[PDB]
Parts: sequence; C-alpha cells; structure tokens
Amino acid sequence: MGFKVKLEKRRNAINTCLCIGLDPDEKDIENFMKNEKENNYNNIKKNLKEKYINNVSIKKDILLKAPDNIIREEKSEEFFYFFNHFCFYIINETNKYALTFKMNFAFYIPYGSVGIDVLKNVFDYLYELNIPTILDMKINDIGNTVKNYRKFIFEYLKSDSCTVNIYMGTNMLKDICYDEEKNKYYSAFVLVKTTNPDSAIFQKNLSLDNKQAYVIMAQEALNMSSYLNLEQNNEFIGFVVGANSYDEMNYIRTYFPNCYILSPGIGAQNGDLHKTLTNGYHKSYEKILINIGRAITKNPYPQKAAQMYYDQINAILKQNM
Amino acid sequence: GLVPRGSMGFKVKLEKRRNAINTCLCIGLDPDEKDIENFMKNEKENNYNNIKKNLKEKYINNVSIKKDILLKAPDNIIREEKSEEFFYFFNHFCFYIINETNKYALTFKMNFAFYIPYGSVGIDVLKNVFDYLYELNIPTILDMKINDIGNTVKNYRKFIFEYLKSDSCTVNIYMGTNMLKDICYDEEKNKYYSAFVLVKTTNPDSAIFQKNLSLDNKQAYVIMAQEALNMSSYLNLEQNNEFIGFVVGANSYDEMNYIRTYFPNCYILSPGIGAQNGDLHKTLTNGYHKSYEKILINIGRAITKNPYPQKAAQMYYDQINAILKQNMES
Ligand SMILES: Nc1cc(=O)[nH]c(=O)n1[C@@H]1O[C@H](COP(=O)(O)O)[C@@H](O)[C@H]1O
Ligand SMILES: Nc1cc(=O)[nH]c(=O)n1[C@@H]1O[C@H](COP(=O)(O)O)[C@@H](O)[C@H]1O
Repeated sequence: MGFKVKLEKRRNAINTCLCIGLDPDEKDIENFMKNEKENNYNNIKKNLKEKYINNVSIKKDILLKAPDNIIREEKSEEFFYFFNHFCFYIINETNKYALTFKMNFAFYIPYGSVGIDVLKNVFDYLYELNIPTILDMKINDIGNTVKNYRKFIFEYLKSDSCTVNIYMGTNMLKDICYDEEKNKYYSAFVLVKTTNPDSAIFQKNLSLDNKQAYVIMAQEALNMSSYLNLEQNNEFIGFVVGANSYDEMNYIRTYFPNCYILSPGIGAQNGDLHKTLTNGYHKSYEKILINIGRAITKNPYPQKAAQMYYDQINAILKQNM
Repeated sequence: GLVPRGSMGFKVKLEKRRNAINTCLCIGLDPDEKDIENFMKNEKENNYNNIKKNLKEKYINNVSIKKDILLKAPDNIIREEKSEEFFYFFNHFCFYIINETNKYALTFKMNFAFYIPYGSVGIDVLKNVFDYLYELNIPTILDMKINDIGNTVKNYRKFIFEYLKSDSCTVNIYMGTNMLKDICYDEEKNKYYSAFVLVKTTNPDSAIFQKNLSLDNKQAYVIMAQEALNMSSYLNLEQNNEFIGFVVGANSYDEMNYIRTYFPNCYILSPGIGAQNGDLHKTLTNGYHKSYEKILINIGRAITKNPYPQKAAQMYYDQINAILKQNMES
C-alpha cells in the first residue's frame, strides 16, 4: 500500500532511520573507474553476481558485459557502464543499513540523457529490492506543468516520494501528490528549513503574524495534505528540516508532533547527529529520516561508513527510547 | 567592432535581436504528449510535409544527438526504426515549431518539465533543440526553476550553461541567494551567466507566500526581488553583460507595476498570456520599458497548439508590437 506503510514495514525489518544519499559526482565515477582497474574490477565482478541486475530497464546487455570487453568493444558506453556500476556498488554495499535511499536529480542530469538512463536503472534496482525511495528534485511549477514531474517521478521512475519547493504555493501539491484520473496518491517532503548558510534570509526573516515563514510554510503544507486526504490513503506530506537547524527541528517536532521529517546536512555539512536526532526524535522513527550522502559515497569503504552511521543512530535511538 | 555569434553576453545578444526584430515576444516550447502524437498523426496523413521541410534546413546537420536517426526519411523511421519513432517525431515537432515561428521570436523558453517525463529520450530532444537554437543564434531560456545548496546546484549550471549552452534559466531563490554564486558564476572558468528569479507567479494561489509573507511592511516578492539584485551587484553581472531578472506573471498587474516602478531598469520575464488568459495590454503597459527586451512576454500553447503556428506567432507578434507602439507614442 502507501509510503506510510512501506516505511513502517521497513523500519520493522531493519530498525533504523538512516537515509543513504546517492549523489555521485564526476570525480566519484572517475575514481571508481580508476580503483576498479587497480583491483581487477572486483566490485563490478561482485555487482554481476547479484540477481536483480537482471531486472533493470535500460541497456542491461551492456551492464552485464565484462569491463575488459566494454573498454575495448563498447567504448562509447564506458561512462554509462561505470556510472551505473558505481551506483549498484553503493546500493549493494549499504542497502542492509538503509531505511531509504534519496537520489538527488542534479547529479544525474549534467551529462545529458546518459545519467537519466542510469537514474532509471537505479530506481528499477531499488524497486526490485523493495527499498523505499525519494527523488530529491525540489520540483516547482504551475499545475499543468508539474503534472509532467508527477509522471516522471511516480510513473516512470516509480519513486515512493519526492522533494518539492512550495514557495509558488501549495496548490501544486494537488498535481504532484494526487492523480484524480487514476485515483493514485503519492508522498512528498516540502522544503521547510534548509542547510545552506544563508537560509535565514527568507525562511526565518520573512513572517506572517508573529510566525517565521518556515512555520507558515509547514502549516500550509499540512493543510494541503488535509484537503487531499493523503494520510487517509497511507501517503503524507512531510518536511525537509536541516540537520544543522536545531531550534527549527525542535520547534517543528514540538508543534507538529506526528509529522514526517527528512533531515540532510550531517557529514559533509558538519550538522550534528546526536542533536538532530534528539530534537527531531519520534518513537515511530521513520518520521525522522537522517540523510547521509557524501560521508558514505565519497568514503573508500562505503559499507563501513554506512555501518557506523547505522550503529550510532541506533545507539542514539535507544538513549531517547 | 563586430562580435561573432556566441561571443557576447546575454544583455548584448538580447539588445541586438531586439534591434533587429523590434518585439518582446518570447515563444514557449512546451510540447506535451498530445502535441507529439498529433504531429505524428498529421504528418502521417500528409506524407510528412513538415518533416521534409525540416530536413531541408542547413542547421539540422549541426545538432549533437542521433543525427543518423533524425535525418532518415520518415517512412524509413516508421518501418525500420520503430524504437526511435517517438524520438524522431518529438524532435521534428520541436524543429517544426522553431522553423515556422523563429522570425517572430525575441527568445524561446523551453520548460524542462516537458522534456523529462519519458526518461532520457526527451533530454536528447532538448539537447538537439538547444543546439539548433544556438546555430540559429536565437536567445534561449531554460525554464527549470532550479534550486539547491551550492555544491549540488553547480550540476544544474553545468547542464544548463555548458551542456545545453543556454543563455539563461529560471531559478527559485527561496532557499537563499547564495545559490546564485553557483548558478550565475563559475569560479573555475571565470564565466558569468544570466537568470530570472521567481518573483510573482501565475498560479491561482501565488499570494499565499509571495504576498502574505513580509518583512517590515514589504511583501516577500519585493524583498526577494531586492535580494536578487543585491547579489547581481555583488557578482558584477551587468559589467559582464549578464543580468539577474524577475519572473512576474502576466496576470499580476499591481505587482508588475510595483516592480517596474521600484526597479526601473530590471529585466522582467512574464508568462501567462494565451492559455492562461492574462491581459496583454495591461501587462505590457505595466511592465513597459523603452528597451523592449526588459519585458519579455511569453506565449506557449496559444502558438504551439495552433494548427498554423507561423500565423499564430505572427498574430501575437503584431498584437504585441501594436501595444509597444502605443506605449512608445506616449
Ligand atoms: N535537499 C536538501 C536540503 C538542504 O537543506 N540541504 C541539503 O543538503 N539537501 C540535499 O541533501 C543532500 C545532502 O547530501 P550530503 O551533504 O550528505 O552529501 C544533497 O542531495 C542536498 O542537495
Ligand atoms: N515559469 C512560469 C511561471 C509562472 O508563474 N507561470 C507560468 O506559466 N510559467 C511557465 O511559463 C509557461 C507558460 O506557458 P503557456 O501557458 O503560454 O503555455 C510554462 O512553461 C509555465 O510552466
């Protein structure tokens, strides 16, 4: 059924709220290319033994080839092959510690179409493993236009959820989280308080009747969730609250006690894991997803990086229990 | 004293084209699935008259992606290349619109959302569309409303300004204006780029944050506009012939007036004429600047869903130019 149910069931199976961010940059892909040479393509060889590699949509034949053969006979496909295999490696190494994976669209678009094929294969692979997914694309537009993102994200990729910037207004959510024609409902996290250094400029400095913009925005997002009856349908509108934004995390959790929060900003952005999880804590802890991207994906051994975040999260979750 | 194509800042490119064609029409190219399907059907019914005309154009030979496919005879596509049929008819639909309408366009605006919902195939089309517009030298806007943290948003900059070679893009600065340092500036190459930030949009509930939120008796959209310009100054964009401008809906007459009043020389991009029914005389009058290119009037479906887009475009060009004339003759 809904994302609410998928998250709950996965939390029951793995007992964490780690969200692993999969945001590969050019340097990471090139590094993977290089390491794999030095290592006799060990990680790619592992990827090929996994069963679900056989269920991805795009250029499967290419993906199943030996690296040595790709490099000589399918050179034009080398970037595709190593990019896709980088993502498969990270997933295969870390999925056992992940409540959910968040892929930031920005990392999949800058080479043109090739990265979108990779992104589709990444979502196919996670769907097959039944791991909850988030597309972080911060979508926003008028209703007629945004329906195309609903199609891309929820029908093409079959994502469970996405991120949305509702500064234009909340009506867009009607065309992102709801498909009237098909009677389908989808989940989204709206930007509330972000991690960038100048985030106060509009999110805090603007207000409406003694409340900061971020509170107004959170409240209006939940009002739209209500109008749509999302939770009735096991889907939700939640909040992106920065892991370096303790006061706001604390406020949001206090005043919206049962909201779903997605919290990026730990690791590469120096956010604080203990404070973030303590301030956003909920006993149904799928309601406080702690996103870790670069601190895992730019680590020579991502499994060990994932494991340590998993263990620390779990030790903090017990403290708060 | 002459600058070659591609070797000048967006400010200069817009002003030169405005001088040439004397309009502020921005043509929106937002093809939906029905548009592509309808094009395929109509071409099939008419022995591909419009595709055959596309294939005559010299610059189709200059686009980057799958020329081997694009330049095939249409009946060969249907028979021998069925897996490339959608790519071919989608790309030729966009080329057909461009070919029929470009002589009237100050700029074309492509909304990214229309090119993504089929996966990679639409991004190949979008790349070819931007390469084609670049060859024709027609000013471009990628309407993507991009936003993210600095490290992430750089990837959009690379896609939009290096891969597509767009002249400009739309940006949502609700996260903050620091992101503009990573969009309108590339520190590594020391290159500067142009953008339009969202100020007042056309959606029916746009007031809910843009007007309802305030700081010291100034509404959010005014604060956002000022902050964008402050960053533009800091970055020295206009000294490098680039700019940060504002998206202001064609239906937002009072907001357009305030913006032009308070920021007299700002660049405004105004969607909402045509399909969305905004008042053209009211918008163009409230947003008017004697340098026409500072009030771009976007028209999309009203042109692209018309059976005769060349004529539809000519009719909006003429209507706009008539209103420009009235504003110029006082
Ligand atoms: N959506 C976001 C809102 C935000 O405020 N900060 C942030 O980092 N993100 C995204 O989360 C991820 C953080 O990744 P990392 O800093 O763990 O690598 C990236 O995809 C960011 O673009
Ligand atoms: N960027 C926008 C901001 C906005 O407020 N309204 C709007 O319509 N747009 C875009 O302009 C175009 C309007 O096209 P049309 O209504 O003329 O077809 C579409 O790409 C919209 O997503």
